[PDB]
Amino acid sequence: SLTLTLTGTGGAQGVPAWGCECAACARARRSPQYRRQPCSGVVKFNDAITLIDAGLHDLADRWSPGSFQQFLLTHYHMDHVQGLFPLRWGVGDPIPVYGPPDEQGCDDLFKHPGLLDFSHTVEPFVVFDLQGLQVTPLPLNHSKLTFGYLLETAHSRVAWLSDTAGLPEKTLKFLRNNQPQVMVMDCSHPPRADAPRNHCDLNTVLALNQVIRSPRVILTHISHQFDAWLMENALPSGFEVGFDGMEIGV
Amino acid sequence: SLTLTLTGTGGAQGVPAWGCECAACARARRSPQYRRQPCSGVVKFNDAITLIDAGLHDLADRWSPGSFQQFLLTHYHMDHVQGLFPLRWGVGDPIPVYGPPDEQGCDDLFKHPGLLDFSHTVEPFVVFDLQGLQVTPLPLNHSKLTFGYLLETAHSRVAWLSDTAGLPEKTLKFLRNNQPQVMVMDCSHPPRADAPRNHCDLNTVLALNQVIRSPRVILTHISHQFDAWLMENALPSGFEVGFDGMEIG
Ligand SMILES: [Mn+2]
Ligand SMILES: [Mn+2]
Ligand SMILES: [Mn+2]
Ligand SMILES: [Mn+2]
Ligand SMILES: [Zn+2]
Ligand SMILES: [Zn+2]
Repeated sequence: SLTLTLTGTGGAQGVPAWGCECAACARARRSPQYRRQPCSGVVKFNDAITLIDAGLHDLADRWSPGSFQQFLLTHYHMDHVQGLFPLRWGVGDPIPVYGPPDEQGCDDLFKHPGLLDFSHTVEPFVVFDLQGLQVTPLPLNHSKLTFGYLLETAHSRVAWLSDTAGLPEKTLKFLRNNQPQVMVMDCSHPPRADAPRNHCDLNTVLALNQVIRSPRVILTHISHQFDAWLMENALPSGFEVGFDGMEIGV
Repeated sequence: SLTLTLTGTGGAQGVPAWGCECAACARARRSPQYRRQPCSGVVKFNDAITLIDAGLHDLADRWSPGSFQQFLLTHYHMDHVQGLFPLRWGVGDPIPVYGPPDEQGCDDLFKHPGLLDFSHTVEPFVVFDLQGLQVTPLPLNHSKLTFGYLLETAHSRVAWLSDTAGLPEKTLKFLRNNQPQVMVMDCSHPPRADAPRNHCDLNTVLALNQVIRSPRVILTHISHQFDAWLMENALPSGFEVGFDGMEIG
């Protein structure tokens, strides 16, 4: 059993954006299911649990020390690690934190890590094992050193690709050659005439999947402007928008 | 009219500390009214609202843009500013942020401030005015550049002093000479010998008030160990422990 739950599907600004009265933000206030907390996921493989990123601010209420096996981080932007701060001073055994070899980290996490063990840095395209789950780091195109991950068990493959703007060539080629059955993909922006710098727009994602050919692409890291667009425009077949609490099977 | 609310009365670790099952933490799990969120406050002077620090994670739910007048920051440790991150990308007019002239800030706040305006730096012992409220920055003893504040109206004087270990001489003397009727004070630890380095213990706060003689000292920034101690020991007359949500008029 490999499942993935999207615990947050937004960016740093979130939905609702603070004070915004656009159609998407008003909807999320009225109907909480449309709120989007910071982009993050929970992988359950057999008994083992991996927390992909740590942008939620209530992890300490969702989990106890030892109730999950490790963190897997994409990068050290605040919206992906701010949730580690209420955890580090906890009581319990060390908690492994797997992620890119970013030498600075975020604020004083590295200098004062508490129960978090950041020594578990990983390498592009070098597979590691999480309680049987095969994980491959994939370099992404972003303003910080950022890895996405291929997660594989028994030839079932899921790709976690946030945050990124149009994939590096080696990563694109690897994904084409290791076709994911499901790809969770940063698509912050509605379709644009130009590819944005740090996060994909819809047109970029469509272009990428013409090469990768994943049969199920789930868009995440959704901005309020993209939600507004989605309220009036349909996605093409094969693409769906993620939402907080979405459960993904294989 | 002047009201002060202690919206958070804990430190970075909080109460309950994650995974801790000591008497204080277990109590705070059974009864959330004993939880302590990061040290922060709200000052209301007539209609004007100042948010002191921004350690709470849900300011975006408590407030809308324009519903308060400014932030007043003591220092840029993460547990005092982490709540600004969910706000900066909002929709609204610029929000003044008053605070010490820390050149670095925290993470990328200064480079990418969004609606936050960090240009409102303040100076030790130089009074400034917030909608009629007279505010004096007071240097504190802490690992980052940190100011506490005297808040003064025609008849009332309240000091907000966190985070700090002891007080620098000029600040101590200023407080003795401008005796606060209420002093909200960092007291992270139960009575110790000696120090501590970055946050007061109870013996240090007692020593400071031997000089300042404020008639009402409210302890904040309380660690779980100090809470556990308080479950079994009384404080002297004139000292009380803050709680999240406590209102002071
Ligand atoms: Mn990022
Ligand atoms: Mn992001
Ligand atoms: Mn503090
Ligand atoms: Mn501090
Ligand atoms: Zn909006
Ligand atoms: Zn405890």
